[PDB]
This record gives sequence, structure tokens and C-alpha cells, in this order.
Amino acid sequence: QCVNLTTRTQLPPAYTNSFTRGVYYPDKVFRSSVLHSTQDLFLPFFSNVTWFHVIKRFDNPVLPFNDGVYFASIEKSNIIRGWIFGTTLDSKTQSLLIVNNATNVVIKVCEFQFCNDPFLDMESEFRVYSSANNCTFEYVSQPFLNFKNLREFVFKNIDGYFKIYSKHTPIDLPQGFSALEPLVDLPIGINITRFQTLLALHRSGWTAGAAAYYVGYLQPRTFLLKYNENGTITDAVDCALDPLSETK
Amino acid sequence: CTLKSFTVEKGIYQTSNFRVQPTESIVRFPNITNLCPFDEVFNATRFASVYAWNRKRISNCVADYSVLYNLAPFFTFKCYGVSPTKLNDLCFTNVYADSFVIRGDEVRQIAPGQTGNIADYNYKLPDDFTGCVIAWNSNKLDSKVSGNYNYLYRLFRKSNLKPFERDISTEIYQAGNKPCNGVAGFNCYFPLRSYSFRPTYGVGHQPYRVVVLSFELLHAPATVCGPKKSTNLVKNKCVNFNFNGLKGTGVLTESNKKFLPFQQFGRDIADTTDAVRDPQTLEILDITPCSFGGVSVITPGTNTSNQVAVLYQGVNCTEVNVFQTRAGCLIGAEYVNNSYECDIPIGAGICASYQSIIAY
Amino acid sequence: YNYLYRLFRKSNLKPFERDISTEIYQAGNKPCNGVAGFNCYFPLRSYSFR
Ligand SMILES: *[C@@H]1O[C@H](CO)[C@@H](O[C@@H]2O[C@H](CO)[C@@H](O)[C@H](O)[C@H]2NC(C)=O)[C@H](O)[C@H]1NC(C)=O
Ligand SMILES: *[C@@H]1O[C@H](CO)[C@@H](O)[C@H](O)[C@H]1NC(C)=O
Ligand SMILES: *[C@@H]1O[C@H](CO)[C@@H](O)[C@H](O)[C@H]1NC(C)=O
Ligand SMILES: *[C@@H]1O[C@H](CO)[C@@H](O)[C@H](O)[C@H]1NC(C)=O
Ligand SMILES: *[C@@H]1O[C@H](CO)[C@@H](O)[C@H](O)[C@H]1NC(C)=O
Ligand SMILES: *[C@@H]1O[C@H](CO)[C@@H](O)[C@H](O)[C@H]1NC(C)=O
Ligand SMILES: *[C@@H]1O[C@H](CO)[C@@H](O)[C@H](O)[C@H]1NC(C)=O
Ligand SMILES: *[C@@H]1O[C@H](CO)[C@@H](O)[C@H](O)[C@H]1NC(C)=O
Repeated sequence: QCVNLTTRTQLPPAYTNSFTRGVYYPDKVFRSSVLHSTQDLFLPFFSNVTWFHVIKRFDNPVLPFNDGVYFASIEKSNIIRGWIFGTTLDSKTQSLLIVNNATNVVIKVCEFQFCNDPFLDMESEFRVYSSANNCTFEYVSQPFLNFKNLREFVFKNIDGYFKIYSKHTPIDLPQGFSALEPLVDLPIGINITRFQTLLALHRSGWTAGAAAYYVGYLQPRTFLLKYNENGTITDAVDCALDPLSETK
Repeated sequence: CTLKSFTVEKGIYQTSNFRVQPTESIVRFPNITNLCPFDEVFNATRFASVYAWNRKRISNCVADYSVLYNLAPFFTFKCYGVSPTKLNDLCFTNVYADSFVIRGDEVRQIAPGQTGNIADYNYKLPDDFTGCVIAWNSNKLDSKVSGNYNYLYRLFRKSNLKPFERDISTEIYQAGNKPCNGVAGFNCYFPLRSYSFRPTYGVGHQPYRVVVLSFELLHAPATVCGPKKSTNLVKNKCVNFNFNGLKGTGVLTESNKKFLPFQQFGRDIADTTDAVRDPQTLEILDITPCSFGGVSVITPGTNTSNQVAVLYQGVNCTEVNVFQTRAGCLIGAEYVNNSYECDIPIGAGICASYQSIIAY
Repeated sequence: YNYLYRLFRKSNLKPFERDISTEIYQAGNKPCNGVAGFNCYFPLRSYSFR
């Protein structure tokens, strides 16, 4: 089942500064009191990150995945529930679905016939896809989840492995440092080139709760990571940002 | 041996390296969990007929086959193209479980290159089939005194079956030239015939339940990989460790390092693996390298004497005429509280001389 | 069927080592005691050359 939403208000998407966000742990190796240089897919410091709002604003475009995605969510009341990944987003190819409904976190890899406007709607109405024919992988996991919450996620698709890095912070984007812990290592082995986030409506037509999300893209670069005595990343240097950091 | 000479001049020579030699091998892998649903395949109450043979795909789990061997009723375990012993070692991308019921003398037909009713009309294996076939008697589950008429097979078909093909069609087999038009009779036969199982039959006609495990490898990462051998963990001794493929030699001691829950291995300043997390037990263990030291030999000339003293550099004397120096432990020389000129330099103000070998 | 190969052995051979011992192999936890049965197979099986 699909429902067209015809009550949107036209507005261009915004842009803002990434500051020092988007950092994640490059590997599963503990390090204590050392500085380590890594050449990985990272988000540049002070980069131009796309800003979308949910307020009558209902921002659900479909964005190119590129080599990696940093997703930031300034969220309260848990409107944002999941993501959709794939190449063509239809039954022709195979797509990955990440959802967190009211009870449990579900990860599916199926050939979904996705709606043009997929969304969630007590919550008892689910209109995301019309069909799922060939399902090759299922994974059920723990619950991942004034504006009060900052949810940071990093998605990578390297060697057919889809890495989800996550961080939760009690809170435009705040200025500070927060390393993203690796959350899910997913063995999918499929091509991903385009993604779309899933929102939840509130029904009383419909009303959109106050939320904001940010989309940034990862590029291959070197970071100098600082590890404390407890193995927690506290600071990083982008070697290609400015000559001072290059010297560092 | 180190100096490549039979005469050694007076002095101190770094000759060898004290090492605690490895005694045992400790190899560990993660706990065998997320068990593949073989209980739903083998211990199901009700299988399917051989014409509509039931296929279940098996992926993203750990498959153990020692479950099957511990039940004495599973009489036939014949396997082609892979070792039955290496079933827990060699591992595959997908496992297809095909379940059906036949009679006793047709279990032979479940093989590559065989002919019969079941092979050509009901269930065909390819000539390059890599997998196992398992069969067992099921009189107590599939035979009825009035007769079990819920098990069917295909006796008539226009052409032979391709490998791993099914045919659930009930179209009337036309054996002649007159059109059947859906009505049976002469030269017009219903293709599905009943396996009327009864408990008083002979052994070649008693019902046998068959599960065919077919293993395939694709370009996908092979996510069906069975149990990996794990031995007990021994601590505080220099053993050969191997965790998740990562091998080495070291002393595994308790660690005060608080790992974050996502971290497995640990590195120091010099980028050497010095901390690890055991796969079976979520405890943190330090891998202290085996107690290496430089063995230096303090000797006078061989013309004078053959007595030697051994200096273990940077090794405490309790971990190896025993004297403790800041350079290390000196064994074979007796400390004298008198002070003389330096003859053989030891280090940290300590010198050795021959008068026995004395250190001062 | 005159050509036979050793399908089963406890350990790998050494270089230039020949094994002609026609002893039974224990493929499971249960000992075989020199008698064929479940997971007790003759080690030497013949090729079906056609
Ligand atoms: C919601 O709107 C979209 C876009 O207008 C609809 O998608 C199109 O539906 C027509 C129906 O005939 C198809 O011919 C087009 O090919 C569709 N476009 C795409 C890009 O797929 C969608 O069907 C609408 N939802 C419902 C329930 O009608
Ligand atoms: C971000 O991009 C938009 C258009 O893509 C541009 O107008 C804007 O100036 C950019 N901002 C920065 C800080 O580069
Ligand atoms: C992935 O898909 C894109 C288009 O959707 C295509 O251009 C690209 O070649 C694909 N990559 C692989 C490895 O299949
Ligand atoms: C959430 O999704 C799972 C998977 O589809 C489903 O089993 C569960 O019932 C859903 N929860 C609710 C409240 O609908
Ligand atoms: C995918 O689905 C279609 C229709 O549901 C089916 O015909 C096709 O065989 C499926 N592909 C595989 C590999 O099973
Ligand atoms: C490291 O951990 C200890 C004990 O858990 C704590 O006292 C200390 O403050 C931590 N260091 C930092 C920088 O948070
Ligand atoms: C079937 O039941 C037996 C009964 O003891 C049990 O031991 C076995 O593990 C079960 N599963 C399989 C796959 O045989
Ligand atoms: C793993 O095996 C050990 C061995 O006793 C057991 O104590 C432990 O509960 C198991 N599970 C985990 C998650 O460590």
C-alpha cells in the first residue's frame, strides 16, 4: 500500500558546517595513550553538510550514497525510524531495509517494491513497500535509539560489508567531539548507490513532529586520531584541511 | 659458536637470547551458537511427497553435523564430493536441504548417474553433485495399518527431469494417440501414484525418510561455517595462541585494561599486539611476550680458564653465585664488597674480573 | 577398479612417505575396533574409471 502526500511546502534544502563531527573508530583495535594515523573514508572537518528539516515541511528526498554516508539527527520523540539502501529501489534489483518500529529493530535484504513516498504512521500503520519477493537475509537486533538527542550514524559499503557506526549524545549542529562506536557489521554483498530515510507521521490530516537531519558524504583521507588512557578517541586532526593541521 | 672461534679472548660477549620456550598450543574460536535449523528439517513431524519434495534454504548460521551421527536410527549417511569428516571444516555459501519420503529399495536411486522412477521422474541429482544424502527408516512415523495414502510419487512423465527440478503438475499422462481430455482410462493415466505404506511390509518397501544436503559456493562471502576447534585456556605460561586467525606466542595474563565492548585486539605505543579478548570468554587478557633477555657471557681467556658467568639483561633474578644488577641478573660471579679497577665491564658501575670470577 | 586411493587417514603424510596399512579409520567419537559400521569406512576406495 502506498499513499501520495500532496501537502508539502516547496523549499530548497539547506546547508551548514560539519564542524568536527563524523569521526568513527577505524578498526576494532584497542590503543592506549597514542596518536594513530589512518587513511580511511572520513568526513572532512568544517565541510558543507546538507540540512533537512521536519516541521508544513516533510523532507524525504532520495540521495546518492557515494562512497559513504554520515547521517546526523537532531531528534526528539524518535520521529526518524530507519533507512532504505539500494540501486534502483524496485523489484528489479535487491534492496536493504533498516527499520526500528515500536517493538524491535529489523534489518532485511529483499527485492522490495518501494513506494514513491514511504513512511510510518499509537503506531499501527506501515506504508513502506508494496511487495517483497526474494528475501536473502534477515537480522533482528537490539533497539538502537527543546531538542534533546543527537544521533550520529556512519554507513559504509566496503567489500560487500555494510558497516554501521553509531553514537548517541544528550543535547544547528553542536560544536564538539564525539567518536562513533562501531555498531553493526553486516554481510550483504550487494551494490548500494542510493539511499532514502524513513520518517513517522503523527495522525490526529497529519502533523510532522519537530526534527532535523543532516547528510554528509565521506571521502578518502588521513586523520590523526588521539587515543586516551581508556582507549576512547577524544581528538582528531584532518591532515588535508589547513597547513597547521598538515604540520600536526 | 657465536664468535665462530675456538678461542675466546677475555671480555663480555653478547652471545645468545634467553627465551621461555613455548610449551602448549592454545587455539580458541567463538562459542558455537545460532545453530542452523536442522531440527526443523530432520525432526519434522510431516515431510512431503517425493514429487513435491520440500526444499529449505540454509544461510547465515553455524551448521553442526555431530547431531546427526549421535542418533542411531539415521542408517544411511552417504556423501559425494566432500569429506564427511571435513564437513565442519570446509564451509560454503548456501546449504539446500531437500526432504522427501521414498521406499527402501529406491534409496540407491538418490545418487548421481542413477536411473529409476525417483531419479528420472521425481528427484534428480547432477553428475557433479557436492553434498550428502541421509536416509533412515520411518515405520513408526509413516506407516499405517489401514494404509498411508498421503505419500505420492510420479511414475509417468514425457521427458526426464533436469537436476534439482520439481514437477507438481497433475496433468493426465497421454501414453497413446487419443487425447485424454482430463479423463483417465485406457492409454490415459494419472501421473501420481500413492506410496501405500503399511507397517508389515518388507524392508525394501518400508518407508525411508531422506534429507539431501546440497552445498554451494558463490561469489558471496561463505556465511555457513560450522564449529571450529577450541581447547581449554591456559594462563600465566608461554603458549602458542591463535584467536580468530591471529597467531603468535605469548604469556596470557589477567589484564587491568578496560576495553570498550567493540574492541578485540590491543596495541601499545610500538604497534605490537599486547592485549586481546578471548572469543569464548569476554575477559581481557594481556599478551606479555615470552621473557626475552640478552644472554651475555663474561669470561677470561680460554688460555687462562674455562669458567664463565652469564648476564641476563633486563631480567630479574627470580624470573630465570646469583647477583642482581641494574643491567640484569648475573649468575656465576660472586659479589665482593672490595673495589678494584675495571677488567671486564658489566654496566651500572659493575665490573667483573678473574682471580673464580668476581663482580664488584 | 584396480586403482585405489586412501580417502581417510588420521594425519597428513610426510614427503616421500608411502602408507599401505589396511587399517580401519575412526571418523567419529565412537571407536571402530577394526570392524566397519557407522563412520567406520575402509580407507582405500577405488576409482570408477570409464
Ligand atoms: C504516488 O506518486 C507517484 C509519482 O507520481 C506514483 O508513481 C507513478 O505511478 C504511475 C501509476 O500509473 C506509474 O505509471 C509511474 O511509473 C509511477 N512513477 C514512478 C517513478 O514509479 C505512485 O503510483 C503514487 N502512488 C499511488 C498509490 O498511486
Ligand atoms: C554549500 O553548498 C551550497 C550549494 O551547494 C553553497 O551555496 C554554499 O555556499 C555552500 N556552503 C559552504 C560553507 O561552502
Ligand atoms: C553499482 O550500480 C551502479 C548504478 O546503480 C553501477 O554504475 C555500478 O557499476 C555498480 N557497481 C557494481 C560493482 O556492480
Ligand atoms: C515490528 O516489525 C516486526 C517485523 O515485521 C514485527 O514482527 C512486529 O510485530 C512489528 N511491531 C509492531 C508494533 O507492529
Ligand atoms: C526473484 O523473484 C522472481 C519473482 O518473484 C522470481 O521469478 C525469480 O526466480 C526470483 N529470483 C531468484 C534468484 O529466486
Ligand atoms: C579513564 O577511566 C578511569 C576509570 O574508569 C576514569 O577515572 C578516568 O577519568 C578516565 N579518563 C578519562 C579521560 O575520562
Ligand atoms: C531430534 O531428536 C533427537 C532425540 O533425542 C535429538 O537427540 C536430536 O538432536 C534432534 N535433532 C536432530 C537434528 O536430529
Ligand atoms: C560462551 O561460553 C562460555 C563458556 O563457559 C560461557 O560461560 C558463556 O556464557 C558463553 N557465552 C558468552 C556470550 O560468553
